[PDB]
Amino acid sequence: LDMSLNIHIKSGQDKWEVNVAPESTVLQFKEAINKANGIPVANQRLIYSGKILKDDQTVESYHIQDGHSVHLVKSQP
Repeated sequence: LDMSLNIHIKSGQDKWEVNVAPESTVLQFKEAINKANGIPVANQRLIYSGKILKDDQTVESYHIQDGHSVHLVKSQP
């Protein structure tokens, strides 16, 4: 079976939930976030463990675990 991570996305008072494969790139993670909240991929800055997530790295590479949270900051592309 495919593995999956349930990740909470936080921005101020707002929170959304997505479900993504560990092997997915951050670009595909942002696409899942866009489906959940409508914020364009180009405008998403994601932060986990104090680090901005890079589009060509995987979710797993940042050691994001099932049920953790990632911070979203709307930013200019």
